[PDB]
Amino acid sequence: LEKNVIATQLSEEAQVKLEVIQSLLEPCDRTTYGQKLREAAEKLNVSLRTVQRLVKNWEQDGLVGLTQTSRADKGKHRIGEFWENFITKTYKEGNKGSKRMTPKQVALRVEAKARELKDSKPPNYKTVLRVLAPILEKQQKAKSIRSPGWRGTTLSVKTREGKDLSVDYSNHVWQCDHTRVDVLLVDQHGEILSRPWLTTVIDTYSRCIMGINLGFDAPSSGVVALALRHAILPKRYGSEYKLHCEWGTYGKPEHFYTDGGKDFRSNHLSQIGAQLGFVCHLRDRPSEGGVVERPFKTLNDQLFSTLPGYTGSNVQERPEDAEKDARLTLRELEQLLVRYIVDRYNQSIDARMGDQTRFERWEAGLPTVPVPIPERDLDICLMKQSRRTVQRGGCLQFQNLMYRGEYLAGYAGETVNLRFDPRDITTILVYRQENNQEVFLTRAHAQGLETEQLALDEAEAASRRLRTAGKTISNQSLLQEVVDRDALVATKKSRKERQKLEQTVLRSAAVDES
Amino acid sequence: LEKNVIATQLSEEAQVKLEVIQSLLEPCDRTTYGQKLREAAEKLNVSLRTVQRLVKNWEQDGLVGLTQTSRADKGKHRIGEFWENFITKTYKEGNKGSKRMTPKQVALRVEAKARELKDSKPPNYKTVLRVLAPILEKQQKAKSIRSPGWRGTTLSVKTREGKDLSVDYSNHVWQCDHTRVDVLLVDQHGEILSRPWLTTVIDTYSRCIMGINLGFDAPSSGVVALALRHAILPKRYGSEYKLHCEWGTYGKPEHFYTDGGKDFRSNHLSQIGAQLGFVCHLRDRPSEGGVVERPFKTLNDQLFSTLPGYTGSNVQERPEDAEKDARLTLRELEQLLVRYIVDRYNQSIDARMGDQTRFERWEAGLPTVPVPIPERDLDICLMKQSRRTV
Amino acid sequence: QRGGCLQFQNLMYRGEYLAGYAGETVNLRFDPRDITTILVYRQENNQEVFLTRAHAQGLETEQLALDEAEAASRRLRTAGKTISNQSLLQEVVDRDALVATKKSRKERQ
Amino acid sequence: QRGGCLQFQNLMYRGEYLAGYAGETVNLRFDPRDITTILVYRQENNQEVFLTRAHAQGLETEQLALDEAEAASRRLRTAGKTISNQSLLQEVVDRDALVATKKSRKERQK
DNA sequence: TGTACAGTGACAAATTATCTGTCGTCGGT
DNA sequence: ACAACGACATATAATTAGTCACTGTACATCTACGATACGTAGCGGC
DNA sequence: TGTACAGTGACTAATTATATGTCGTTGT
DNA sequence: GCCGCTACGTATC
Ligand SMILES: [Mg+2]
Ligand SMILES: [Mg+2]
Repeated sequence: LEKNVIATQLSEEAQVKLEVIQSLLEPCDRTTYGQKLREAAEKLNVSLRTVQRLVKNWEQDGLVGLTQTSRADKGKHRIGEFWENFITKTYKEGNKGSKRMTPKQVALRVEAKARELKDSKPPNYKTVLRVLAPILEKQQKAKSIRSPGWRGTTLSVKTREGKDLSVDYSNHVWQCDHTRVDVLLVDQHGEILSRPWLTTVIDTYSRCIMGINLGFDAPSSGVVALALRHAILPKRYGSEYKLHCEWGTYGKPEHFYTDGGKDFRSNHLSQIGAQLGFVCHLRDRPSEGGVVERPFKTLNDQLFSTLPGYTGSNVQERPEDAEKDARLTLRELEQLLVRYIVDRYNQSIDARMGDQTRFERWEAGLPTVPVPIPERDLDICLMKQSRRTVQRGGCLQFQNLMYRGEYLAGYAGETVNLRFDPRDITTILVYRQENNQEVFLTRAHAQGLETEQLALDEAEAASRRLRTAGKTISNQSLLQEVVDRDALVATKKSRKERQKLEQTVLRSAAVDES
Repeated sequence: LEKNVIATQLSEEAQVKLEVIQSLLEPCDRTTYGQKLREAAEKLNVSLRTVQRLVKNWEQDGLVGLTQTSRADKGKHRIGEFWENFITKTYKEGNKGSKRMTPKQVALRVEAKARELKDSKPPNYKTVLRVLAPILEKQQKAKSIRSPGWRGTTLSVKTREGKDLSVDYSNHVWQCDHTRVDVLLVDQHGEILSRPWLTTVIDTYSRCIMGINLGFDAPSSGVVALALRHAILPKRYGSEYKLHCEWGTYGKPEHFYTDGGKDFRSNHLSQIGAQLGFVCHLRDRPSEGGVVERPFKTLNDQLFSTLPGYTGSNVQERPEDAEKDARLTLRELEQLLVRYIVDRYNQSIDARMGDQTRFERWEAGLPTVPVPIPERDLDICLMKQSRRTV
Repeated sequence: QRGGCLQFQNLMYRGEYLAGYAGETVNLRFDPRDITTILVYRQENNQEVFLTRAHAQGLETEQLALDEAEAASRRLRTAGKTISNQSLLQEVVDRDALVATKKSRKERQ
Repeated sequence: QRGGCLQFQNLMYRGEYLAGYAGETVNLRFDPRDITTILVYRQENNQEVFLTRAHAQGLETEQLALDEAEAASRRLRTAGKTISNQSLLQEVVDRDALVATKKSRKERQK
C-alpha cells in the first residue's frame, strides 16, 4: 500500500517559515545551530522553543508541517447530537415519495420539538441550513455524473435479457425509435395541424442513418414497417429535394434493437423479422439506446430550432408565438429533413473515431455488397391474419367483408394464412401450408367492391356504425356506409375532422413521391 | 453634470508609485527637487523623464493617474464592421418569432457568406461568441429586473381603464382570482380524482384572506358567487377543523377588482354587483394584482409542497411518485387549508408594515363595524332569466 | 431596481438619472450625518466613476442621520419579534403532520 | 466520470480505488516520459493528498510517452480538418434558410 | 412603487484546539 | 547652468482572434387543450 | 465502459495603443 | 309570421 501528502501554494507566513527552514538547513556545528535558531526566533518574533517546535514539524512532516493545521472540530456541529439527528431525519422523512420539504419547514419542526422538550435554545434557521448543507450538496453531484461512453472500434449492446451482443460490421445491428418533432405544421391553406412524428432507423456499427418516416400518424407497427421499407430499399429523390449527394444506403439488418414499446413487440414486426431473417431484441434501459436517442437532440439543435413554428424541447421553453408562427407543410419539412440527412448528417465525421465520415464507415464496413431486394418482395411487410378457414363455396370472412377467389372452393374446411395490406383490404393474398412449407394459393377479392378501395380503419369504423345503427352488414352495405360518411363530412362547413385533414396532407405527400 | 472618479484596489504595483509621489509632494527648491526625482529613479528602475511623466499624471488626475489606464481598443473587434454587422443581425433575425438560432448556427451562416464573397478569414466561432456576448447578457439582465413595492399606508391599484383605485380602508377593494392546487386528491375509496381548484378573495387594504372556495368544480360565475357569499357572510367552522383563533372576517366590498376571465366579465357577476352595490374593475396586467397572485405561491411553499400527492409547480418539476402517493380527499385538504388560513396566514405580519398582523390590520382598518346581511338577502346570488314571457 | 431605485438602510432611494442602469450592480457612498442624499458610482477597472446623486423617498423632510435609520430599523425588528405567532404556529405544524399520517397509513392500502 | 474514470491527453484512465469519487474533482501528476500510469491526488485546504493510481485503457502495450500522445492527438485533428466543414455541409444552410424566408404564410389574407 | 417568503453575504458573540512563555527536568559536553 | 516640454524613434504589455482538451446536459410519447362566458343563428310549435 | 454536440477554461499568435529614451527647444 | 329551447362562432383563464 502507498500514502503521500503534498503542500499546495504556500501562504505568506508559510513562505517566511520556508526561509527560516532554509536558514536552518545548512549547518553542521552546535554553535551555528544556536546562533541561527536565535536569529530565527528574532526574525519570527517568537520564543526559541517555538523555533525548535517549527524545525521538529518540518523534520517529522513535509512543507505541510510548516503550513497551518486545521482544527479537529471543523465540520462538526456544536449543537446536541439529538438535534443533529432530529434535523437530519426530519428533512429525509419530509421528502419520502412525492413530498418536498424545504429547510425552513424543517426549522419549524425543530421549533415544534423544542416546545415539547421545553428547550429554550434550539437550532435556529441558519444552523438548520448548515446541518443540512452536506445532505443537499451530495445530491447535486449524484444528478450530474458523466459516463465515459465507448472508446471506439469495439462495441457491444446490452439487451433486456441481460445478454450483451457484439456489433461487428455495417447492417449487423440496426436500431429504431419514434419522437414528436418540436415543430408545428400547417395544411396547404395555412391552418395549423399538429406536431408530426419522426421515426428513424440507424446502423450501430457506422452510426449512419438508414431511413426515416415522418408523418402525422401515431406510432404503430405499420409506421415501423414503412420505416423499414424505406431503410431497406435503395433510395432515390427528384430535383425538388435539391440534393448534391445521394443517400446511398440499402440492404437489411441481421438484428433489430428497440425500446419496449408495443410497436416493436407487436406480432406484425415479429412476422417481418421471421420473413426477412433479423431477430428482434429489447434494450435494457433508454441509456443503452444512445445511438438512436442522441440523433433527436442533434436534429433539434442543428435543424428544428431554426425553423418557423419551433415549440422548444418542452412547455417551459415554448415560444409564445409558436402557434402564431407555424408555416411549413409536411411535404416542405420532409424536403428540409432529407436534404439535412443526406448532404449534412451522414456526411459529418463519426464520433468514437474522427478518421471516417459516417457514410464512409457504413460503406467500408460492409462484409459484402448487399443484393437489392425487388420492391414487390417487400410484400413480406403485409400483415398476416394467422388463420381463416375456407367456408363452403370458397368464401373467407375477414373484418366483416366476404372474399372469394380463383381456386379457394377446392380447399373448403382447410385453414389458410391471409396476408393483407391495411391501406387497402379489397384484395387479400391467400397462402396455405403444404409439407410444413407455406406456399401461395390465390388472390381473394371482396365480392361486389373489386373496383373500390377500403383501409382496414374505414371498414372497422363503418362496421361499428352499422352495429350501433342496428342494420345488417355485407359488402354492399359496408361500402355504402363508408361513402355516406365521406358525403356527410363534405356537408360540414370546414370539411374538417382532424384525422381526415391530417390524412389528406400526409397522403398528398405520400403520392407526390414517384 | 458633476463628473468625479475614485481609485480602488490601488496597491499592487501602484504602492511603489504612491511612495514615489509621497516623496515628491512639494517643490522645495529647483536644486533639491531634481535630486528627489533622481533618487526616486532608484525605486522605479526608470529615467528622469518617466518620473516627470508620473508626477504630471498624478497632478492632473489624482490617484487614478498612478494606475495604468486600459487601451482604447478594449471592447472593439478587429474583424471589420462588415462581419460585426453581419454576425449581430444574423443572430437577431434567427431568434425572431419562434426561431431560436444558436451562435454555432450563426457561425455556419458566417462561413456560408464568406464562401460566397470568397473571403479567406471569416471570423472563427470563438470570435462569434465574443461578438454576440454583449447582446446575450442584455437579454439575461432584462429578464432578471427586480421591482420595488408599495411602501407604507398608501396604495393605488391600476385598472385597464387607466384609472387608479386609491385603497383607503378595509373592504374598499376586494380582489379575486383562481389557481389549480398542486396536489392530486383521491375519492373516499382511495382512487385518483384530480387536482382541486382554489379561489381566494383578498381585501387589498389589509391583505387578509376574506374568503375561499376549494373544489373539483370548474371556474364559473357560480364558483365566484360562492366565493363572494363565503367572503361576505359571517363564518362558522366546527371543532373538526381544530381552529384555535376565529376567522372573524365578513361584510360587503365597495369595489371588486379581477382578471379578464369569463367568470368575472359576465352578466351574472354584474347582476351580483349591481344588487350588492359594488363596482367591478378589470386588472390591467397579471402583475398589478400581486396582492392575489403571491398568496398562491405562499400556499405552495408553506402548505401544499409538504403534503403527499404533491405535483410541483410545473411538469418539469413533477415528483414521479405523485400519481401513486396521493392520499387526501377534498374534505381533508379543506380541513388543512382552512386551519392554515385561520391559525397561520391571517395571523402573520403584513409585510409592507412589519408591525401588524393581516387580521389586526383588517379589523382596525374598518371605517365602521358593518351589519351582517341576512343569509336570505344573499339571494341576489341567484341567476336572472331576463325576458321570458308568461 | 426598475425606475432607478436603490435600497439602503431599509429606505428606498430614487436616483436622479439612474433608470438606464436597472438590473446593474453599483456601489455607493454616504455621509453618516445625512443619508438623505447618496452618491452612486459604477465600479470599473480599478476605478469608481460617479454616476448620480440619489434621494431618499417616503421619509420626513427633516434630514435623516445614519444612526437614526438604524434606530428605526431595530425598533421595527423588536415589534416584529414581539408580535410573532409562535405557539399557535407550532400547533398548526404538528397537527398538519398528524392528519397526513392517519391518511398515510392508508397509502392506497 | 462513473466507475472511477479520468480523461487525459484524449486517453481514458481507470483508477484502482477511485470509483467512490465519481462527480468529485481530483488533481493528477505524471512523468512525461511515461503516461501509461497517472497518480491521482484529492484536493484539501493547504494540501494535495495521494488518493490512488490510475492506468490508461485501450492503448497498445508499449509504454506511451507524453509527446507521443500529443502527436496522436494532432494526427486526429489533422485528419478531421481534411473534412474542412467541406462545402456540402454548408451549401444546405442557405437552402434551409431560403425554403423558409420564402414561405411568409403565417399571416397572409387574400 | 406588485408582492411577500425562502435563502444568502456581512458581521458580532460564545467556545475550543492550539500557539507561546516560563520554569522545571533530563541528557549531552 | 538647471528645469520643463515636445518631435521623433523604439521597445512593450494589453487586447483580441484562434486552437484544443475537458465537460455539462438533453435524447429519451407529450401542452394544445379543457372549461367557462357572451353573441348570434336556427327548428319546429303555435 | 451511453452518446455526441454546443459552450468553456488554458494557452498562444497577431495587432496595437502606450510607456521609455535621447535629444532639441524654450523658459528661467 | 312570432316565439321559447338547441347549436355554432369567438374570447379568455
Ligand atoms: Mg421510444
Ligand atoms: Mg383568472
